[PDB]
Amino acid sequence: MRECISIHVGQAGVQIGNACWELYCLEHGIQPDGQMPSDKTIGGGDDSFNTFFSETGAGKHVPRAVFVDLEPTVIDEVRTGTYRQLFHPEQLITGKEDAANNYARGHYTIGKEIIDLVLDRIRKLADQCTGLQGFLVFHSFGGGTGSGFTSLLMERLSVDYGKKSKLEFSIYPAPQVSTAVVEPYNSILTTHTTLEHSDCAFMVDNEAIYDICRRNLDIERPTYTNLNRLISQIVSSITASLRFDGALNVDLTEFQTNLVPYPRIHFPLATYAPVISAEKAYHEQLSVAEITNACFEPANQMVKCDPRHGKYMACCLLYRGDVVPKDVNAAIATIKTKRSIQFVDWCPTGFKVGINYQPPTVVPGGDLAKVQRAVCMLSNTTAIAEAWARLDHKFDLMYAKRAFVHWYVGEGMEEGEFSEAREDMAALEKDYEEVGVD
Amino acid sequence: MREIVHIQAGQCGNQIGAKFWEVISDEHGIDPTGSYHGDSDLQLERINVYYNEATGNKYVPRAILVDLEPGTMDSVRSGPFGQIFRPDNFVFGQSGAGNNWAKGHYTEGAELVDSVLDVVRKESESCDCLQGFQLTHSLGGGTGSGMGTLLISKIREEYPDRIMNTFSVMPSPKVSDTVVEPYNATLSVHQLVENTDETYCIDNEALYDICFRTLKLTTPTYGDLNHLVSATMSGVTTCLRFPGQLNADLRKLAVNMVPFPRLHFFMPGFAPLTSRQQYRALTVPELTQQMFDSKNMMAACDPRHGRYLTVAAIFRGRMSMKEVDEQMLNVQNKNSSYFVEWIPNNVKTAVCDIPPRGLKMSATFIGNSTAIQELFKRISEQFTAMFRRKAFLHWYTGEGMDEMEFTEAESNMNDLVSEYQQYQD
Amino acid sequence: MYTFVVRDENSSVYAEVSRLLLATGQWKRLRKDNPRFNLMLGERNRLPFGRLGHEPGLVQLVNYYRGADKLCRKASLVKLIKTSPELSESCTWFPESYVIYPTNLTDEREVFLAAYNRRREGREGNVWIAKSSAGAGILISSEASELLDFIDEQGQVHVIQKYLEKPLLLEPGHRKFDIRSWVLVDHLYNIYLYREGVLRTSSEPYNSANFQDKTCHLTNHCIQKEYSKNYGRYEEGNEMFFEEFNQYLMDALNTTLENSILLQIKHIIRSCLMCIEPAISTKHLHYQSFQLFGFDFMVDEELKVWLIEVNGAPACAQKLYAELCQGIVDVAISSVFPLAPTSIFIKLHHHH
Amino acid sequence: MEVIELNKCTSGQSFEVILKPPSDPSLEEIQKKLEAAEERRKYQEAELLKHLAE
Ligand SMILES: Nc1nc2c(ncn2[C@@H]2O[C@H](COP(=O)(O)OP(=O)(O)OP(=O)(O)O)[C@@H](O)[C@H]2O)c(=O)[nH]1
Ligand SMILES: Nc1ncnc2c1ncn2[C@@H]1O[C@H](COP(=O)(O)OP(=O)(O)CP(=O)(O)O)[C@@H](O)[C@H]1O
Ligand SMILES: Nc1nc2c(ncn2[C@@H]2O[C@H](COP(=O)(O)OP(=O)(O)O)[C@@H](O)[C@H]2O)c(=O)[nH]1
Ligand SMILES: [Ca+2]
Ligand SMILES: [Ca+2]
Ligand SMILES: [Ca+2]
Ligand SMILES: [Mg+2]
Ligand SMILES: [Mg+2]
Ligand SMILES: [Mg+2]
Repeated sequence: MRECISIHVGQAGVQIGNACWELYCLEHGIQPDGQMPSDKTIGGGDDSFNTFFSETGAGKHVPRAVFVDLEPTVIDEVRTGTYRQLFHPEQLITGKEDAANNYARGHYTIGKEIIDLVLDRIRKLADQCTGLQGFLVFHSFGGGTGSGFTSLLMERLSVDYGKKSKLEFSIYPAPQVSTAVVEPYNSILTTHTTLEHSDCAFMVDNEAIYDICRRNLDIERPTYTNLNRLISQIVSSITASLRFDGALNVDLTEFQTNLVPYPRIHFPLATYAPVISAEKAYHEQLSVAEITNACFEPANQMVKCDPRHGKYMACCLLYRGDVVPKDVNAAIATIKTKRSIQFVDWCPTGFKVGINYQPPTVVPGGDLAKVQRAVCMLSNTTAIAEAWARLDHKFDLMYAKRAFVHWYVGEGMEEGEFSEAREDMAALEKDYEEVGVD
Repeated sequence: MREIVHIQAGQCGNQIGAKFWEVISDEHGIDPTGSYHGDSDLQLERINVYYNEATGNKYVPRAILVDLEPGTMDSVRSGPFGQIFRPDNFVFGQSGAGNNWAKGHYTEGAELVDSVLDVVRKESESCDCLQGFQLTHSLGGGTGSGMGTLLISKIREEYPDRIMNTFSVMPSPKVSDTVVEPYNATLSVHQLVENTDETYCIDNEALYDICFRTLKLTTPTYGDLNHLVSATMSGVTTCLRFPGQLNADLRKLAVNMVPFPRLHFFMPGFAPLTSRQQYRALTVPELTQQMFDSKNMMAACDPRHGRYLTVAAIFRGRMSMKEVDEQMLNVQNKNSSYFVEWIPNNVKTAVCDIPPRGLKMSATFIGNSTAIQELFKRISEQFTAMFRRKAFLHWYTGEGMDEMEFTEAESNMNDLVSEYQQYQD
Repeated sequence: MYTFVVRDENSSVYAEVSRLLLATGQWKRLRKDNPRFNLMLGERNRLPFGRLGHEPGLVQLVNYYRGADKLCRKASLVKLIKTSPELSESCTWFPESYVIYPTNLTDEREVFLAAYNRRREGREGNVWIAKSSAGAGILISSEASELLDFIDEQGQVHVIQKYLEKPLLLEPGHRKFDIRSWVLVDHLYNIYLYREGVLRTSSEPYNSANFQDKTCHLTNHCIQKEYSKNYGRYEEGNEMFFEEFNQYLMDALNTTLENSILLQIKHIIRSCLMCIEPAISTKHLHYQSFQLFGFDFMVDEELKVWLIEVNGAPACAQKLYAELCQGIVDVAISSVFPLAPTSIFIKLHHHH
Repeated sequence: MEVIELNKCTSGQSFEVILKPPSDPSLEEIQKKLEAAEERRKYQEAELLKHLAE
């Protein structure tokens, strides 16, 4: 057994992290007080769920997580919420005033004065790990803390934990729930400085989660709680292999080995199905082929884009529920004869399949209905570069006039860092095109 | 606990500031004695933003009342909510400023400024995390204009990294007290361009026209004009006084509204505005149509003459947030020629469940429009009509000023106009 | 009030469509860089499909199908036909073709020579043609050495296909011709065939003993009006329309345009568009697509129809701009953005 | 359509299907960047105070 430390930075990171650990507890049978009746080894043990939960002599199962926000209001909810008893005060870190949606403020001005305290709290959790694998970092692109402080933290983690893997769960900005006009600036600034420090990053476009909640869950105006509970199901599907007995993606290194043959191109597309409304009278349960086929529909992708017009470098199928290999292969065969699935010539045309018999757990009173089987497809497609193109365009529009730049320069950042970050993105888009187009 | 320190200076500044604390004190359930008597927890959620909490569960506004003569502040103290202000927070002289910017900024005001800063310093020393300051004042007089901008300069010196916000009443010949208002206004605008992060331009002519044409008030008074300002100040500060994610604090608001440091002068708007057919329900399309109509704007500048750099909209009341997004997108998608295309998604919309007093719902509009240059053009032309003959300058040269300082203020404001024009094309 | 942007100033078709849209008073044109649009008349090359369908509250539609170039490229079409089981290599309505890369750069050189040497030995007609999409650059010859040598002198991908030695000739004149069919595919992937076609005729007598002079062999409108001397002799602008052509088929061959030619044309259009539907359909996509296509057919003396190529950004006959452009607005644009017959198209039903 | 590396356990199983075969900055450098930006902030505030002192 090897431990995984989760880090949640900013409002998005914290609130998403809160939804995941709620789900993790319900999946492993852990109560809000940290008690786990099924755990027969009191105060220890190297079971699969121990990669995310430590144990005290009193039998409490404590998440291996750190929450960081430059403002206290969001993390205060965790301190007084349902799961206030899971975490101890050392794990929850808050400042006094936030980064004001200003990358430079979170990275330089405020980041410099709190980075050592955060590393100190992380070191404590690392000291409890007999074989630390690495970190899972949750954050947004558009926030000043989520963008600016995360990149500073990722740089230091590479320094203090050189041989450790680092995975990201990043929230791509969407105006329908967007807070700031400068979020394209922050998104590109943080992608530039984080790119060399992240081994694998799962981007979630808020626009995609927003429309899934309206289309599939009939939520007219989704809230952050609606978005986060859906996001935590997908996150749970991606991390299940680290928390349960299995043989696929058993450690953080396997995510890179299986999903990222080229380092810079480390943004796999996630696709999830089925998402069924809980208010429905009663749905007709879908089969293995129908949920698998749904993994090739843009409407359930975490990032809206057209994978028919890119190329695949890897593809993982993660099933939960009543699934046997026979039905998986039968569905894949039928999808190869109906769908446009083009792999790069220097990669094998194949699918790594993982099946966990326990169907997805649903939060009591949540929005999602119980389903007998579900799947999450992770595919490294050049089509996700459409999201970089969209973002880089908005950046170009504002930066051409230097709009809002004085806010960044005023926090000590040099203007040249803008163009340095933009040129790196232009190189990223070019890499995708060299790999996907003919 | 992100506290804001409020300052009101001069006649106009204290009369409008008085009504403001009257309106929001009613919204938060605070009575004239400082005791809370609401029925919703949302009222107290962000109450510490504007109110200090004293003994006995009393809420005292974090406000500093400043003037160079006692008259107007004597009225406030005897006014409706006069007892709610901290007695030590009244700082005033006896000389007056005689509508003379030089007196408020250099001579009379200088003698009193240090004592005002002692109170500001006292209020800030009790703030857990001071956001910044908001000042209410006029620009056509002596105290609010001249000493007001002096206060801002010395506040920015002591708190260089805090946000400085103002509600500035711009003079108009149609609602004028003295012929020197364009002099005082041009000298203040130069100060504001340098030392404020956000200035809400309230033009007294726009307020007059609204009271007359739209509200059907035959003979508008300053009191009528101040009703509109109170309501607008309540609308724009809703983001700060209640739970919300968008423009939640002063710095985040500035980051989203101010793409260039000098272009931080906003046109505010309010809806509805009804003449006493006052009980009719107002649909969301109507709120949106009015909110973007020039007749509902208080800068007396036609938005169709320029372009919006950024827009902040706040809807108040129990309504369909879905229908809000639709109508907002419809306005941008039906008039996208009036929004600059080099700032994507520059129109942000916020909702609040608590509506103003006596309204099922309302909408407040905050626009950073290049059309505001028309306001500075009017002032500049009125300034130059007198300055070319050096008319009425002796009032200022008698207080130590030189003509050069006027020439510089003039050029600086014309530069601001040229800056707004280059971004409109 | 709908909004649209123009990003192809050289499009005669959509220049008229934009003109008609404004004439309705219910459409408003925006600057070519304004993202808040309902409809995009996009550029030909490098159309940013990735930026479409991400504007909250705007249903967005574009006049090009992403991925349709597979059908509208000389080399792509050959590769699509030989590799798609729906079309198969034994496809009987497409001339035997091969993809030949210049030697300065898969490649079907040897596969072509084997089929060529087979015809040379069997006494059969061995006249091939070379062409490419990078042309205004065509060569017709019976010797394989000339064809391949002509490609090596160039630097782009070429295609060598069989030259229809027995084309149907119009009388009087004894002259070649081709048929241009306009096909509109809407967002629902309905296939509408414009009722009006045009025959681009050669005003020169077809001569099968001299492929060096390419005036009586290439029916392009620019070649006839530039290098031909009988331009506009038999029909105005070398453009015979379906009414005249049909009457000719009845007086001379005792048959109709519908039975002898149009059935094959409708079958070819369906087969091509249905084949690529799974790859280009926008049925479940965040944006919608439609596109006007120009099919070019050949007719031999047996009244057998062959496909020559498909044009993705075609022009229209001067006499048919009004009718067709109005048809594009009705079934392609207004079907998605309704305004406040006897259709001019022939719906080609099919299974989605 | 070959299935390889089939592993089975009480809680699930995994396998691989092959449809077709194929064809940093140091801690010192970070401190300098942070201190350099903090130095540019100090300079900009000093100029502002110098301006307000005039
Ligand atoms: N899916 C999801 N997105 C969120 C959530 N909270 C914020 N966001 C998105 O994150 C972006 C804003 O960044 P925040 O995380 O709120 O900012 P921050 O990291 O706290 O940094 P500060 O500027 O200091 O507040 C916007 O695009 C929001 O839509 C959340 O709970 N769930
Ligand atoms: N295999 C073949 N057999 C007989 N004629 C052929 C032929 N291939 C091409 N042609 C002749 O060439 C002309 C079409 O050329 P092609 O369409 O390939 O070039 P192009 O694309 O530049 C013209 P356009 O796209 O405008 O129709 C036709 O008029 C036809 O007569
Ligand atoms: N809206 C409004 N404007 C006022 C009021 N009182 C004065 N003004 C305007 O403010 C200017 C006069 O400044 P004033 O505040 O009286 O001078 P001060 O006391 O020296 O600051 C003129 O342009 C007046 O039209 C008021 O109560 N409401
Ligand atoms: Ca245990
Ligand atoms: Ca590393
Ligand atoms: Ca004195
Ligand atoms: Mg925050
Ligand atoms: Mg007065
Ligand atoms: Mg062509």
